[PDB]
Amino acid sequence: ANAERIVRTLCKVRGAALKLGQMLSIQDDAFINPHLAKIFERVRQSADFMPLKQMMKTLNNDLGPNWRDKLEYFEERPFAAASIGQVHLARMKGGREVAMKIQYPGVAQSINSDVNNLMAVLNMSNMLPEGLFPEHLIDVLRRELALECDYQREAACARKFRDLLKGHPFFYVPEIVDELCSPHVLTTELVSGFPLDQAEGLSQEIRNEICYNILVLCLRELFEFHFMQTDPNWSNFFYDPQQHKVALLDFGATREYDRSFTDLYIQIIRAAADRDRETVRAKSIEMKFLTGYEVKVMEDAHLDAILILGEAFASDEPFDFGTQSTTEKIHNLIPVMLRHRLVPPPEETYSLHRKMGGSFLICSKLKARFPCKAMFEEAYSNYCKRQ
Repeated sequence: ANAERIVRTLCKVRGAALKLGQMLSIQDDAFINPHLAKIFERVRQSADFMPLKQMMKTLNNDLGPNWRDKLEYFEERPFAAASIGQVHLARMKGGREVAMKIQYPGVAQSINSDVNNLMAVLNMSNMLPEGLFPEHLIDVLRRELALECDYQREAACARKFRDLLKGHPFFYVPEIVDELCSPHVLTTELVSGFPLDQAEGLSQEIRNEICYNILVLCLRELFEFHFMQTDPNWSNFFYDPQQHKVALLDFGATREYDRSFTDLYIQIIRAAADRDRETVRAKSIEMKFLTGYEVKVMEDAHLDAILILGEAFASDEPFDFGTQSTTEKIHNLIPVMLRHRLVPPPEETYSLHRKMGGSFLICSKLKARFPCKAMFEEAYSNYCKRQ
């Protein structure tokens, strides 16, 4: 199918498209259709082409006439995309550099029809990964897209993560600039660097270190903070090669999980690291990752992927995230819950199912290789003590 035609149609529903991209890990790795990955890159960069006066509508509606009055400089071309918004560089009256993430107008009101239209385009493209059927994507995307609209809550999540990561040697969260925040605008101090989804050209040793730190953060989110971002937006993680630090800009749809969920989940990962397939299966059915009735090949998609996670966490040798077989297994975990079930599971169960795999997949994209047993034993030990 013709790429720029698809790009043009996806741009009309860019919020829905990019959010779905985050949820499905649509990226240039060993598994995704390369034409599809390139199309999604084009949609991201096409924030450049989105109407001027749409931005100023949102700024008008949210902090009225006079906002410009706060600024020495407002860059009219965004420097990044963030699904239902785009991020602009500004300089406040005073010189302070900021990053203003501005929502497209009326996204909350066009969610159902936008998700509808997105699935039409993706269905006709014939580029969707195997096992993903549009009708099974609709509901989960509509719900997650509505959550992304809540920039007041995203600001609150950013504040909490900044507190959690205070003093961290690698990660940092820029300060929220309250005077430039509203329901539809989220402003932080500026960050600089490689977006991580563009970091493939860095040295092996630097990619290894970035990704080791990313997977550790994932484990801490799951088992220490109990506060986690489901589908992160790696294009809004910024590596500064000068400081050797990664800035975290996007906290959309961050979730708290109770002890009951996290208890059972860590038992599943422990079982996988102990190479206990039957216990992974049983506890997966308890969790409702599986209903227990899946056809054998789909059951196996789930079990083979979780056991690959366990393989990494059980090995004192470096794990090679970038192999095509590992990349494929982790992607093929995603369709397991995306089917019509007799009993719809809790929304948060869907999100938890995708979380660890998403982190493995940015490691795959960046062709990282590093040992994982120590991070898991640390995380597990730490969790068990508080038990």
